[PDB]
Amino acid sequence: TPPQVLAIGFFLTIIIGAVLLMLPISTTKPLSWIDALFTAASATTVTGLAVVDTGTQFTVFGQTVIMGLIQIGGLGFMTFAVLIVMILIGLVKVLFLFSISIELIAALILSIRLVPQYGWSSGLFASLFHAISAFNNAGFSLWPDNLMSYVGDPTVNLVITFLFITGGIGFTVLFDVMKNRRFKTFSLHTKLMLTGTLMLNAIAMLTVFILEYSNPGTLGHLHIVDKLWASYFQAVTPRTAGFNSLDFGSMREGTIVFTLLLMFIGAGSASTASGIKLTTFIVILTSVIAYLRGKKETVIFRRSIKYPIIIKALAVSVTSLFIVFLGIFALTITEQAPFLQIVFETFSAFGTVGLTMGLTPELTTAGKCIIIVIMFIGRIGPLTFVFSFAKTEQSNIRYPDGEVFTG
Amino acid sequence: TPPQVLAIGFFLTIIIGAVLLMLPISTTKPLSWIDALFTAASATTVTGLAVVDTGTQFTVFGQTVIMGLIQIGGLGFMTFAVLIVMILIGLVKVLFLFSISIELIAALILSIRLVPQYGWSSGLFASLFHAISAFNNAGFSLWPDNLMSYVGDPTVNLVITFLFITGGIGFTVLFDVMKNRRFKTFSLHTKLMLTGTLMLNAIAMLTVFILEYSNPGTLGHLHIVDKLWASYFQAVTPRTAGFNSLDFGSMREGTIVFTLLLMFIGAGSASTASGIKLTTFIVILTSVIAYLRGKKETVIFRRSIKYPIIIKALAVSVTSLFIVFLGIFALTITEQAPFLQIVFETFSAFGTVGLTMGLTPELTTAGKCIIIVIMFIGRIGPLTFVFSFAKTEQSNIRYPDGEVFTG
Amino acid sequence: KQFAVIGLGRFGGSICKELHRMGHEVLAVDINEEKVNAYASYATHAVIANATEENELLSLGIRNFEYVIVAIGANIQASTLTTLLLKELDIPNIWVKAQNYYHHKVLEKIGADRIIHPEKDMGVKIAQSLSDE
Amino acid sequence: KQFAVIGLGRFGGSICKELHRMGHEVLAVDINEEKVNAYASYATHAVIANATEENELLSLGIRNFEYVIVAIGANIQASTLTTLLLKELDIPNIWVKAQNYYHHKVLEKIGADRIIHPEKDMGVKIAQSLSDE
Ligand SMILES: Nc1ncnc2c1ncn2[C@@H]1O[C@H](COP(=O)(O)OP(=O)(O)O)[C@@H](O)[C@H]1O
Ligand SMILES: Nc1ncnc2c1ncn2[C@@H]1O[C@H](COP(=O)(O)OP(=O)(O)O)[C@@H](O)[C@H]1O
Ligand SMILES: [K+]
Ligand SMILES: [K+]
Repeated sequence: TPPQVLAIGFFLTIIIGAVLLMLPISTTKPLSWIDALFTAASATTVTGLAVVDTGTQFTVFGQTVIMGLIQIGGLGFMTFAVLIVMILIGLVKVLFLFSISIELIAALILSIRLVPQYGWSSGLFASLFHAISAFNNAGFSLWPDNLMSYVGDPTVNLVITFLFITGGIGFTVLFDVMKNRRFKTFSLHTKLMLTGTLMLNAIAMLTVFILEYSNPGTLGHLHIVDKLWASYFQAVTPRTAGFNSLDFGSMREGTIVFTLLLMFIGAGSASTASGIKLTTFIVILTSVIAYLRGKKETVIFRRSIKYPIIIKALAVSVTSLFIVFLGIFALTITEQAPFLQIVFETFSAFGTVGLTMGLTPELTTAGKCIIIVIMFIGRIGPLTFVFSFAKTEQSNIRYPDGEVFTG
Repeated sequence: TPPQVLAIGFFLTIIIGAVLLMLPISTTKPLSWIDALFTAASATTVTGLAVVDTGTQFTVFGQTVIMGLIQIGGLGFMTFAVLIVMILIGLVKVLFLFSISIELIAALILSIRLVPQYGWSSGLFASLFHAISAFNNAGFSLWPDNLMSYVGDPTVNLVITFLFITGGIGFTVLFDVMKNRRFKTFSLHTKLMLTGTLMLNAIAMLTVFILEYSNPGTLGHLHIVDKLWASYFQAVTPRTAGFNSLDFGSMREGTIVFTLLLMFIGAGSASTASGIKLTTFIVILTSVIAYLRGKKETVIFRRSIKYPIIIKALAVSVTSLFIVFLGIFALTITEQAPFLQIVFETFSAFGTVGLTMGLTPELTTAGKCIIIVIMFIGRIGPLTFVFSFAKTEQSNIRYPDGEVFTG
Repeated sequence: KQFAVIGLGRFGGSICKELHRMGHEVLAVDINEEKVNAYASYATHAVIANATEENELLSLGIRNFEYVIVAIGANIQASTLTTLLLKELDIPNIWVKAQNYYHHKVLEKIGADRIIHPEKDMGVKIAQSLSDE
Repeated sequence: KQFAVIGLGRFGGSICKELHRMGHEVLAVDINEEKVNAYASYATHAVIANATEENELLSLGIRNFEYVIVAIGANIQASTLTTLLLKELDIPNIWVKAQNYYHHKVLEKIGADRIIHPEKDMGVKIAQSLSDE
């Protein structure tokens, strides 16, 4: 029941949002039942995958509903994620005020750039919509091209990136930074996120820039300053915002393969991001290296990591891969699509990133249903979701040890 | 040094075998330097991937060299794998006599079928070559089509399958079965292999039969009895023999995806197979299920599995996936090939299976070099290989515990 | 065929090994993990459990076993408490190993079907062997 | 600025907390893991190690520290043995907490730079405060 409320709560939000888009006031053109369910699920379980363009399908009221689902879905999980961390509506109001304040000021900054181009009415809703979407790591865009026209605009790149970096790292990291303000006094988790994000983004930015430099489709016909912006944006968006500045369908396969790992590890723990978190990847990576070097314990940042943390990190990783493997297996049988797109779609759906290469619009009815399940499970979390619908019986009997060769 | 000898020993065998095929007596037509190195590496690190057809490239002397490398490579690792298990040339002779005896009688049975068709000289070398190849899980075939002409022949299917099932499970399992002969008295490891193999093969046979039943390319234009043989053969060959009876390039994508997991989990521990072994997959799967069900310990077959076994199983799995991920990433940049073939090639090379879909012949010079490294690392093992070339310093200092959120 | 031995010590371990040789299904339960591992191969089922807790006894399935032997030594309270719990589980036959005369009296009055005194009982049959020799 | 405190107890823990407040780098070493975890945030470096082993002392880098305070209590042999090892590491200043008069004499003769007797030394300054009051 403690983890079952979140699973039921998101289910109620999706169906309420799905039927809210059925009215002949949200969408100009008729929308199928599966697309509305997919759109509501992507907005609630904040992923960003779209089978229909937001601008050309929904009206101002419809886009407001999408904005509401993103804010409710992003904040609903974020508040519960913080509560789960501290346990394992006084606090909700504090997070709501913080989220609204940072999104409001970001919209005002974005308004300086958008309202001179789209107008007072169009430019203010677009700035607010992108401020809400970016902070909650959604990736939804009103424009038909997802931020592809603002590849070289510093105002769009800097403000939006700051939103899903601040909202990507956990709220514990944000609290610890402002409470302590000294790196020596930060917690171990806070030091893992701050150091890990800088290292991971730098490696990702270098990889995208080098591989896509000679690609004519993306990063090739751009100025040297614009190449840096696009490489910087495409390195931080896979985890987990899923905003675009280049066409992922025209990228090199090597960049896509590296993006698969980039969007499977996600970001911060108690935040709007999803996917094995960054700390989980670091804990596993350092634990294995310590074993290879013969170290009896995993030591990082002058601290120690206990076995229950190690096994939990390894348990969520293998469980996540098994779910992704099932999704790829299910989609290959159902969808007659190239394998690389299917793999990219499944990792993006599970990590709630929303990046795609020409596959989400062309999914079949059965294919969309699989993605919705993958998005829902990935957002909730493989460990949290199972506990909701699994019989629990604490064992009290030990057994003799057995020798198993795992070489 | 204890694990470094095996890494150096296989390196010496490959280069000796590579230069042995350079003489103008082994191959009828000239062979490039990279192909000879690839052929020697595939034969020594017993995988079965071939850039050139064995029958149409090498002569009787050349095929004898390949037969020698398979026997030396398969037995060289098998003897050391048994020694590693018992530690963590009296025994070598016992294994050599057992391996020769079972291969010799199998060749005699195969001779009843092959020499009436190919002749006394041709049919006896072919039967001996396939008996050696099958027992050591090689997959090499003298014929241009790898066992594709014997899809419905019970003599070829039964004898060859028995060879890489007996040689696939660990030699400890073989010893325990004949020493005890009662399932109640078998060890925990022996009961995992015997029960796991029957369950895994049955699931694989059902999956291949159902998915490929309507495929015109494979399993479609065959008699109902021949469908059972091909489905049975294609379910047991991925781990790890890599023999063929149907064209994997014309199979459904769903069958290929399931084969990726099938040839990643490989087979038994101290044997001729490679890959995370079965017990490792079972240990991880049961450990995660116990955690999800709230069990304080992993219990299977009325026994208990300790944490060092759990972490070692999880450490080798994540390390193996990271190496496979690097191989796929390296091949995508180097080889301009469809992604599904690249993934299938990397899993097959790492698991030393040798199954391929029209990619091994068309690999570039740089692509072949990557596969050789992948085959060598997979055969040695990620944990064994690292210990050979890693500085070791046993730590004697503990550190205060740190809290890391891995949700 | 259906026997359970509680406490894998010098006396309890000898019963499991001898019964296993004769071809009988024996359940061995002991708090110490080293004892259970040592006798894991000598018993059909080996369990690491505490016999003084009634919740663990039901998990093992002691009520199924017709014969239960309580061979707990050096811990008289555990031996006395275990046999008292077994009578609540309506075990037909309960054989208990006694430590001294006072422990023998307590076990007799709490409903032990048969009380075993290995040091004293061996003397009365060694002496019998002397007369027959 | 460079201080090391060995033994995180009532006396040793108070030194680490007070030095940390003043803004000094303090290394805390203790065998008990609970003590090190409790004082992990109150020390620049917290280490779970045994001070009686000369191999572990070199790993920490005690020779770098100019001031080392041995605040081991209730284990006189560990306190005496630790200070004897520190003199082999040519530590300039070693401050040791004594337990009784006999322990005070032993520490003085084995080369302790300053010997602290918290119960006795506090009395001679409480009495001084009474006269000044
Ligand atoms: N509460 C208990 N439940 C189950 N087994 C117990 C309990 N207390 C003690 N034992 C086991 O009973 C055994 C008694 O052995 P010991 O005291 O050496 O004398 P003996 O070998 O003659 O029985 C110990 O090995 C111990 O593991
Ligand atoms: N060999 C040792 N090395 C390091 N620390 C030790 C060693 N032996 C004891 N200690 C620590 O010294 C501390 C002494 O505390 P205690 O005996 O309560 O008196 P006090 O608090 O007055 O020092 C203990 O908390 C213990 O953890
Ligand atoms: K997203
Ligand atoms: K093979």
